Amino acid sequence: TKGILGRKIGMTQVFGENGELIPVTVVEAKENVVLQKKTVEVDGYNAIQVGFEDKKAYKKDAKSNKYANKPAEGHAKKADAAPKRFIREFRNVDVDAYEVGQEVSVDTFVAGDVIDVTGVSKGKGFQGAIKRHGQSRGPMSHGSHFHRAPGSVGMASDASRVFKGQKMPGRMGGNTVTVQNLEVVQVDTENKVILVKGNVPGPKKGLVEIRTSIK
Amino acid sequence: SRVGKKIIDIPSDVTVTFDGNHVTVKGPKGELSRTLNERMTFKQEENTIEVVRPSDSKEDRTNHGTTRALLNNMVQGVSQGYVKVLELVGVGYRAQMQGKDLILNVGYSHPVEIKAEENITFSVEKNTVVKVEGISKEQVGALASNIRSVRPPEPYKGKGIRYQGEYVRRKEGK
Amino acid sequence: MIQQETRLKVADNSGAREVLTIKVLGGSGRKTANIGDVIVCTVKNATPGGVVKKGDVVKAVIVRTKSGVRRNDGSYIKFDENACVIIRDDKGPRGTRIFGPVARELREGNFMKIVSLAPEVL
Amino acid sequence: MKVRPSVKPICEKCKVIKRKGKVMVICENPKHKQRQG
RNA sequence: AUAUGUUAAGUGGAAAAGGAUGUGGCGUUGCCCAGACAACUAG
RNA sequence: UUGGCACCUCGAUGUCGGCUCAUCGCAUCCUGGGGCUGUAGUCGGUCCCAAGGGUUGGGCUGUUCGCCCAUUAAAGCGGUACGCGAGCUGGGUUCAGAACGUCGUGAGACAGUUCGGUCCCUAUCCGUCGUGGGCGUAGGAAAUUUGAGAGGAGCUGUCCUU
RNA sequence: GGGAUAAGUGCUGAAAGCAUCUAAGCAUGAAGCCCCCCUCAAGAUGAGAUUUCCCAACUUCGGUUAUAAGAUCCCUCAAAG
Ligand SMILES: [Mg+2]
Ligand SMILES: [Mg+2]
Ligand SMILES: [Mg+2]
Ligand SMILES: [Mg+2]
Ligand SMILES: [Mg+2]
Ligand SMILES: [Mg+2]
Ligand SMILES: [Mg+2]
Ligand SMILES: [Mg+2]
Ligand SMILES: [Mg+2]
Repeated sequence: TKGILGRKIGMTQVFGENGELIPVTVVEAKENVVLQKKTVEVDGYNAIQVGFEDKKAYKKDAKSNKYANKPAEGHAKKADAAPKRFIREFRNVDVDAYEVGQEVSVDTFVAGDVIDVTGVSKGKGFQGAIKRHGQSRGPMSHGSHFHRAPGSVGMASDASRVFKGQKMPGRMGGNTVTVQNLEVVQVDTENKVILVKGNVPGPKKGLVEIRTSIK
Repeated sequence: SRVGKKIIDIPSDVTVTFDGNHVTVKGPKGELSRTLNERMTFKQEENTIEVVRPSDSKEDRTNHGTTRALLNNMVQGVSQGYVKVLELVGVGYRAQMQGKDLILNVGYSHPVEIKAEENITFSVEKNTVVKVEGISKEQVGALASNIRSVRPPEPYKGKGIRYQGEYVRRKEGK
Repeated sequence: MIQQETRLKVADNSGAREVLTIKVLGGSGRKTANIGDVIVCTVKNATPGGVVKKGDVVKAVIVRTKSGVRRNDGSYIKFDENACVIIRDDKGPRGTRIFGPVARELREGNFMKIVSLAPEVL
Repeated sequence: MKVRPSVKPICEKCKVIKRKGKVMVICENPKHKQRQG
């Protein structure tokens, strides 16, 4: 419900009530003007897609991607707002309301509405065995030349294969992950940020979509 | 079948209007129970609706009594109306009512509950003894089993919900 | 933390002076400990006299481990000595005169005969 | 319920019937319940 | 394909001692409209 | 498991335990559901259906096995070349040294002990874990996506109220 | 939180006038199976879906071309590696 699309900037602590300290991730949630929505009448899933931070004008000589293009020009002219950089589905909520071309708000929530968080990982390059998966290393002394490699992979020749799904050294990777049931300690309106509880994925100046919980 | 040439009756002001393969006994105590019983031929002329098919099949000689006995289960209850009782035993029980939803207090942490159905007149006419009422004998034998399944009879003292008259066993203890 | 085979200058007036922990009893595969748990432990040193004697497996509560404890406001209590109190298996000590200032956290776990029998409690 | 590879009437009040799977015997005392399982 | 039957388990399309109102064509015999074997009321 | 047979391997198919990493049966150890008890309750015996997940730290010996200490909801039984040395140690077993008991007149012997004893290799192809170029998808491109399918997760204690 | 079940418990019911959970129907019933939770996934060649942008001369379409939309080569780095 009301999937805002903020980005992080860091993490600090905020003293709650009587003595309680709770660590807080501060999520900068800039402008979010709703682009076209799609329903069951058109082709079959009721959803609201949302934009995020804008960029400059269109079609001069696009060296970068902070300039738009004739695809995203007419796709964003339809709602008569500036062209965008991050467009995300929300098939969670509310096919009825949310008129097209509406800024959403920042205060859809209250200080106590539980949320979820979807964001990409850090990604730590190509890393090996006992750092990626929870495997334990070998003995570092008494003569053993088996310090840190993964062990055996399969049996002898009554299974002449190695079974796929084997947890071998590959890339650590940034793939998506969703924590569940975080809460909001405080909402700001004027500086246009919110806060959450604990810590969410996705390193600084990243991207994170948040939405209501499913408890 | 030994209930083969043993047609039950058609004694009622009700009318067994056959159509397709079923009937609909539109009667005094209830309105038009209906079920397509089987694929067997029958007669319904004036006083005793009977049934017979081309005999000598041990899959159809047994299939007789599944058709005659159903047309005796239907017309008898819609004439009269019949269901059994449940006399709660021991102490602690106080089976009150909340309309069609009767609750029980058989010593648990919380009261049990139930949602009765149409054509089944739920009745509790005692301080702590209940008695169902309805039209369809198969349909009312369910709920009288479904309230036995709350606290079945504990075989030392005898506490627990029982039917009206039946020999529940008793084992002595210490 | 205090784990499998630590050695603890016990604080009671009941004859033991140093004990060592066999197991940190709790859940299955329990490894670590901190203030308020209960460990089973066998004495090594023994004061002449006292109550208990050397080589007697006794159960004993943990008090004031070396690493801190995070109470829920943001504070920390770091002591400077691992210590212990031998319990009677009714959550009360053996002797009377336990030394060595005690953390407040062992109160929800109904150890309150130790706290009233103690010096300065934080 | 007593699983056993042989069913016989343990006393002469115990009837011998057939059911959904097997050759259950049913009696009036709750120590005689067998099946050919 | 034709004609007679059989099985209702995937038996066919991998096991015996034993257990059993499964189901067919087969034979013998004792109970019988004077009326049993189902069920009611007498001690 | 202990064997029986000698069918493949002597132009070498590396052999016991342990660490690393698993994967599969159910004749089930805990947890879930019932019948039956010579089941007052709490506990307990015995049997049926059930593999989804769990299955501990130390002393002793090379150990397997085993006994013993303290716990835990439980410390299951097995297959996978008695799983796994082109992934690892080498403690024993099966190398030359030496000694003890003993048998042999002798050289020497022993499923009897006892101390010391070199563990080789840079990955072609399948199989894996990641990760890119070409082409297809009846015009070219960008953005957002539905989800046939496939993976992941599934465990429990103690206290208090009734 | 749902749907069908295994063990088991049931209601109605002849075969076999009584009983009888079953033969035809109707229940209920588990950390188990599927949908639900998260992750990947149209190379799913059965190649899906919505919105938005671009449309010409040689010339027997031999398309000769030479461009748009949109990319890229090449550079300064990094939230990536
Ligand atoms: Mg063999
Ligand atoms: Mg030969
Ligand atoms: Mg040769
Ligand atoms: Mg060779
Ligand atoms: Mg070799
Ligand atoms: Mg089993
Ligand atoms: Mg398992
Ligand atoms: Mg030692
Ligand atoms: Mg000699």
